[PDB]
Amino acid sequence: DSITYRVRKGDSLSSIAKRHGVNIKDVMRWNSDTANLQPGDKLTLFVK
Repeated sequence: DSITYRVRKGDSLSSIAKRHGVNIKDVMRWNSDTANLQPGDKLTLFVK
């Protein structure tokens, strides 16, 4: 399945991964433009 998390202010990419025990690096592995990490944007957490 694909995880979708909305990055809110105070939310960090790596910190968000911790919420699902995932590897945000893998997130940066499938995504090449993480510039969409804005306060209110969703993010792919294919990370396991």
